[PDB]
Amino acid sequence: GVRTSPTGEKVTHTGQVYDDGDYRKVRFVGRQKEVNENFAIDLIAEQPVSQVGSRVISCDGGGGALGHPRVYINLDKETKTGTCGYCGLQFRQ
Amino acid sequence: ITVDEKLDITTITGVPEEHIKTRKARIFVPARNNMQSGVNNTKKWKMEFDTRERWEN
Amino acid sequence: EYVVAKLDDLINWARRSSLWPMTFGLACCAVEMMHMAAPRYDMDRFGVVFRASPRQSDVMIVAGTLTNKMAPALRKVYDQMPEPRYVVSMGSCANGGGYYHYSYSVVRGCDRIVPVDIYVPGCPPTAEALLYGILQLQKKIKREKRL
Amino acid sequence: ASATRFIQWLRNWASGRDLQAKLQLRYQEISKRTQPPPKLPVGPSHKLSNNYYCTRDGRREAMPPSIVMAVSPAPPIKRWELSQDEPY
Amino acid sequence: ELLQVLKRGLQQVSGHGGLRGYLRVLFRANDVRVGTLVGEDKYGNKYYEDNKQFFGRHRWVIYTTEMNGKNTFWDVDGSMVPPEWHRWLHCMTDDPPTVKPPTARKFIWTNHKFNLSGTPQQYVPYSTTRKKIQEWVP
Amino acid sequence: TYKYVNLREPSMDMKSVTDRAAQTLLWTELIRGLGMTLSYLFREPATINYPFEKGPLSPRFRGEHALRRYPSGEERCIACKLCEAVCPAQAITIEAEPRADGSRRTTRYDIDMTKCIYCGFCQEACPVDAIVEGPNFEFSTETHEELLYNKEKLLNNGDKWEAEIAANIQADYLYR
Amino acid sequence: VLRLVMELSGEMVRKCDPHIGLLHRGTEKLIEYKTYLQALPYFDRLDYVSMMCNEQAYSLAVEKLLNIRPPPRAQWIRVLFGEITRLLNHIMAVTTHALDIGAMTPFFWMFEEREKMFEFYERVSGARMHAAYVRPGGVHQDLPLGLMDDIYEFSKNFSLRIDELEEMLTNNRIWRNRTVDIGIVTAEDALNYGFSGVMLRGSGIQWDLRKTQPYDVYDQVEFDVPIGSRGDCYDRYLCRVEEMRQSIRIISQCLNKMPPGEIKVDDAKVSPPKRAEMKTSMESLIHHFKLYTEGYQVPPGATYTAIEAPKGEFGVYLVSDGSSRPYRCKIKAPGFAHLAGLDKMSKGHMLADVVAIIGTQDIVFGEVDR
Amino acid sequence: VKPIFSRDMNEAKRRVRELYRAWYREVPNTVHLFQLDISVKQGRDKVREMFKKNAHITDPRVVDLLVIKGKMELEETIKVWKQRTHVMRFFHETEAPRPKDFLSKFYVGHD
Amino acid sequence: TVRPRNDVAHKQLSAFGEYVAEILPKYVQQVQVSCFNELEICIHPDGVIPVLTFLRDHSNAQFKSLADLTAVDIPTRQNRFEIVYNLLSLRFNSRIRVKTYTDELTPIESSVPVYKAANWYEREIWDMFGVFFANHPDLRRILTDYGFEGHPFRKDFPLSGYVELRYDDEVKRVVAEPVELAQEFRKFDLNSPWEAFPAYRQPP
Amino acid sequence: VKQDMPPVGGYGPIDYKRNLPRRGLSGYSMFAVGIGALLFGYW
Amino acid sequence: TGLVGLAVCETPHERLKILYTKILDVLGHIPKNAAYRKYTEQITNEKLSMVKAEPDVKKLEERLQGGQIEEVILQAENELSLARKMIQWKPWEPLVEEPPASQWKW
Ligand SMILES: NC(=O)c1ccc[n+]([C@@H]2O[C@H](COP(=O)([O-])OP(=O)(O)OC[C@H]3O[C@@H](n4cnc5c(N)ncnc54)[C@H](OP(=O)(O)O)[C@@H]3O)[C@@H](O)[C@H]2O)c1
Ligand code: SF4
Ligand code: SF4
Ligand code: SF4
Ligand SMILES: [Zn+2]
Repeated sequence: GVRTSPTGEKVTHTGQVYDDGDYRKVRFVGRQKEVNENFAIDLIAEQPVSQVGSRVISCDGGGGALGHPRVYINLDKETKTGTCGYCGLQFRQ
Repeated sequence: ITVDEKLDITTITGVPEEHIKTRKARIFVPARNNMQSGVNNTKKWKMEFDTRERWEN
Repeated sequence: EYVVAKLDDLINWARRSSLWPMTFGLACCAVEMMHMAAPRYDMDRFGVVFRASPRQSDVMIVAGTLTNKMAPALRKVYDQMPEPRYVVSMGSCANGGGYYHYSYSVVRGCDRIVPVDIYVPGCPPTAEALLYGILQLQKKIKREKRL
Repeated sequence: ASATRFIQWLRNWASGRDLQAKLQLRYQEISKRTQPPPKLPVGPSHKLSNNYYCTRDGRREAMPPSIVMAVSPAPPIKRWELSQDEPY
Repeated sequence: ELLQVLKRGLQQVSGHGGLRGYLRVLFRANDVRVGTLVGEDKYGNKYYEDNKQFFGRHRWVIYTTEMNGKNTFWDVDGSMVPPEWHRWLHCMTDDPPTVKPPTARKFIWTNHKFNLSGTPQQYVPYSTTRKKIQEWVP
Repeated sequence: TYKYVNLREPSMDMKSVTDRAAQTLLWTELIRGLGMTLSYLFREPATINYPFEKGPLSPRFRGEHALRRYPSGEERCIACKLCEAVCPAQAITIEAEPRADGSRRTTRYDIDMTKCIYCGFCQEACPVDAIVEGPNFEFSTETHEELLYNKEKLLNNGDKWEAEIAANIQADYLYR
Repeated sequence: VLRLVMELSGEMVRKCDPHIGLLHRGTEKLIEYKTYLQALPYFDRLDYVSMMCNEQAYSLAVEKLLNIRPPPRAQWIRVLFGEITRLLNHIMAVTTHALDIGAMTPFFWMFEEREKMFEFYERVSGARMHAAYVRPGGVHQDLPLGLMDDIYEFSKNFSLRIDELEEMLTNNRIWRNRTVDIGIVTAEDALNYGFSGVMLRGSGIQWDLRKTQPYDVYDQVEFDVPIGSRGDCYDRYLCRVEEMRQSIRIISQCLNKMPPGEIKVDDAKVSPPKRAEMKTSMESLIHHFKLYTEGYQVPPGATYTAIEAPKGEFGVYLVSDGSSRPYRCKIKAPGFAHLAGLDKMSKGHMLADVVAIIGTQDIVFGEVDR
Repeated sequence: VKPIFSRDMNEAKRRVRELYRAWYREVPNTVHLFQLDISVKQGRDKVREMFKKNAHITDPRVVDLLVIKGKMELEETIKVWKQRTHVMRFFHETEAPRPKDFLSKFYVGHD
Repeated sequence: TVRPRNDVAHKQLSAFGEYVAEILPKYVQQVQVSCFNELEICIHPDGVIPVLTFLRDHSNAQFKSLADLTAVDIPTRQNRFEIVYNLLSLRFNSRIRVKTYTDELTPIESSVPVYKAANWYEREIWDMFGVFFANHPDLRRILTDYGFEGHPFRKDFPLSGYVELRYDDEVKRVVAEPVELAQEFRKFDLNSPWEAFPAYRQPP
Repeated sequence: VKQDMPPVGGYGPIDYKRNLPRRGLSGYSMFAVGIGALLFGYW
Repeated sequence: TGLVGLAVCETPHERLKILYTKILDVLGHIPKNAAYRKYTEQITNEKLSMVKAEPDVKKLEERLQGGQIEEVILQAENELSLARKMIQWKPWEPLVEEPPASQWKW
């Protein structure tokens, strides 16, 4: 997902390329760097924007099973879709 | 019986290594937070010592 | 040659078959150490015996908390051990101090006194996880003693 | 021999009655995956009306009264009689 | 009575292979016992359980020969068993690929990795510090 | 309700004295001690062969730290630092930053196994249910560096155990 | 584990000074910087064995500060698990005592039974041993539906299991030669030493804690307290075996009497709210947010509790301010009480007699923390 | 009317003289019976540097408390308890200290 | 009402707040406190032995047993240490607290002739706090190291200590001591604003 | 709903002892076997 | 007969009567106006009136004592030592020692 560095070591969730003059690179010589294949930033845009009929909708993961506090999002603004503070899920109308 | 009352300044007997003379104490009452508008952290004296060197490990 | 390489496997297999431990108590961990003897999670199924034998023993399992008072006590024992020796830090205290890391009297996790080969992570180190203190140790014996 | 029929006679013979209640004893009536999803009951709260914290004081009466500066601390601890199930 | 127990042992050897079958199980595993098989697992693990036998009888989870590239035939530990240990081996009742399957998320890895040890591809720590930048230029 | 221990000399005359004297001249109680151990040999050994048979466990078990995520990607953790404050070992370290796109999430997330007494407060103090304790034992290492878990990089490798985690959490909501 | 500096005049021990405190983990100062909910699992790790007998003494001491009676059901969990610790503590009190002497079999006989005992702990709480379960808000999590049938099934099979020890160890000529007449202390000096556990209870003095001072729904449950005749190790052994026999009766009566209802304290100002409840309503989530980070805000003052341990007394002495941090608490565990007696217990006794003293008193080295 | 610990003003100094007399005779016992380690001469110099720190005599209570403390930390080696050269080593030998100077401490890193 | 605890034996136990006070010494009594069926009496340090001989074998108050000998360290007062003698009666079934006060370095009259268990707890206070006790036989360090500086509990010095780090360095047998570096303890500044409790606040 | 049903029938040992005489107690009987084995032995 | 503690398994009647008559003379030496003399006398004479009323009765031994007759004598054996210590070191009559500094509230 993330772009590979010219030095060798792969970048994490945040832009974390180790400096050429930095000595803290010996750790990844011999043994591999653990970098996650699935990046969360690209997965937000991958999920489609759902449509809402009413003015205000409440967001939930899946009831009491999936962890989410019930947050109501106002959908008065036409430009830029409304999103909850927990999920990357967006809502229109 | 046998009082032997002597008036003198207090001294440290059960004391650690040479670090007491260098470090300076700041006995000052803690100020109320900017966001929290409640007086309970105040009205009680706090003796906090001056912070030394800190670095990322 | 090929004959020497196969002979070195037999020497490694001699330790891989049987390991006789000097298990240190001085912990809540010591009860979970005693659960190795418990029939449900059998350890005498391996070449491991609870006879201890302090002078003879090979793999000392340091279970739990190491205080400053017991710090010179465990070090002098480790010196008396025979040369093929391994150290298993059992429990979060023996790793790096689970609790009591910021306490004055506790040494911060064995390695500052005695070098550790295999780390057992769990506070109550479950007899499931403790069988990685034997089988993973037996797996780790490759050595590659060439010359 | 490993046959249970002949062995059960030997273990019953050598000190005390056995047969039932084995060493392993995890054959029957051991429920795996516990149960179907249950509903946990609510206490004297949850149901609305007359649920004030004014009535449910909790941490209110705590202030210690300073006292003064033949009486016993309690009626003396009388000894209890021997057990009816077993005398000794 | 003794003849019936001897016949049960001979039938057990005839069940799992034979002369070459039972000998392969006796050398690799601690004890050889016959039972009903679950079968379905990524990297051919047997997991033949279901038998009443004794206490905690989710018996015989036989490890696959070379799961990823370790050649586990003479030496094998509990490094195997891809996401099925909670049901077929420990806690739950229903078999993972037969009765109750785990729900798809499209985030979990399809191939399960072995135990992290002294071998390459081992764990290593790092910090998220961006650091306070210093400015010096001609 | 007052039991007693001592019998206060049961022997009196002839019949009650000689049988008590019999277990000192000859043994008998040694044979009676032999009898209980004899019956104990013939009953089957309750042993579990570790790499093939496994010991019984619970639906809610604490042992391995791994942070869960939503079904449609997206990191579930919010960086409240709530789990940091409850942590009795003060093991879990957390630095919070905005992810430049509105959402407030994590940057540094180290839960060192040198500390942590596996109490499971962080499992029960998380409002979003990010840290769920996976039933795992397979994490014995050679070094400290290999043991202490880094900033999400080894914890989002707990996605390989998330098939069990999503099934075991079905006992958590509406408790057991 | 223990130093035990011996002064041998010839063969008999004259001056036995136990130079203990070799495991001073420093629980005293370390708790001062932690809140009441945060400092809870420390007292599990006080003793090696007790988990629901421990924390029980602490949670009731916090309850005495907060003036809160726990729910009726939670108290019945506290006795059911309080007695199952009383069963667990006396396993080690016999087996490791036998292991220190040289008995090989009876150690393993109870440890298979003990491993089946921790299956009850596992299914009720995530950890194997040290379970953060008995909390200031009564009981954290409810019993699963599977366990209540398995508790009865275990106690049915335990009847013959406890009979194994009395048909093996008590009737032996070796034990009646060894353990009989070592440190015969029945005197009123033992009151001055104040052992309170099995020394006073198992010899002469009728007094205990369970009957005189009820803590969680007592008098309703029937008890038989074993009291010996002489102050020797063998009478202290037999009363513990009779305590093991008179503990299943408490468990069975707990199985008969289970009132269905709430688990945590009804007030959400002390007990953390349920997960299904906290995710919807505002008041609950704030209370969930504030019961973590911050403690409880305890009323200032000093409380003292001592719920009867199989080893002795967990004398919790919490000193409290208006803040959420308890500034110095002390649990004077039976360790300091029993090790004080060894100056009198060892006088005119052999080296091997000292080994028998430590086991029957059950000097667990974890007790020496405060 | 007031506590005096052990001695009043003058006799407390004689207790230090009594403490120095006893501890001067115990340094051959901490070499032959215990372990050689350093030297007999350097062991007696280790005593002098300890008492030079306690040059601030102002109260009879402070002096006597140091005598009672001295009758335990130096009494530990008389009736030999577990130390085994790792413990009971007062002089720092493993760590090298930085000298008190405005040019030396600033170059290395202090305050 | 469900949730609080009820008290009824408070008035019966308050009689001792008069009984011991009616003996009336300035040598002993000073201040008497009683709350939630427990008695706290704070006694002048000069008399401790004659105080503990009373409540022992006395016909009205027969305690005989000492369970706890805890000590409270508090920097607010000139008298720094508040040593609490916790007594338990087995004949009358009641608990009492014999509190005292001692400053920075003053000996108290130790209860060795009164109680035979006191000596072990007396050694513990001298270790943790540094409070010396007069008329005590063999005062030794138990919990501390045989070469430990200061007193482990005292609120003057930090939680981590001073000689915490112990290496097996270049010297073959000698374990290092004087190095003072350690991993940082995150001292969380948690203290809730607004006073939660009435009948506790005092006017300046 | 989570509840407990009492299955009480055989509660266990309520001060009950299973220590029963087995294989014939001595007194005078085992001595007659003992001396009897000697008399049969010598003859 | 068998006593609970290490105290001798014997019941000596009138020996208890000697000890209680002796301590009444001990109390009347220095304290006369002090309450320690006032409170101890009204308990001891209350017990003496009940001992003289019933001889060698199990109910008489149970009167505010609980245990055996030898245990009740042991509960009065060190009471003579407590009375003798009160005579030598006396806080009952005088009150002169210094009050503490005004700080006790936490
Ligand atoms: N006091 C003195 O003896 C003295 C006097 C004057 C100068 N020096 C100098 O100071 C140094 C002191 O070292 P030492 O003599 O104490 O070392 P040493 O004890 O002889 O040990 C040498 C170690 O280095 C490794 N090694 C050496 N050469 C190697 C090679 N070509 N390839 C791979 N591994 C190699 C060996 O490992 P493997 O066994 O795995 O190969 C061996 O364990 C010497 O180099 C010497 O020049 C010493
Ligand atoms: S790791 Fe846990 S069980 Fe082991 S010694 Fe430490 S606190 Fe005790
Ligand atoms: S793990 Fe949970 S409580 Fe901790 S920061 Fe993440 S979301 Fe918040
Ligand atoms: S399990 Fe407990 S000790 Fe471990 S990280 Fe979570 S809160 Fe901290
Ligand atoms: Zn959402």
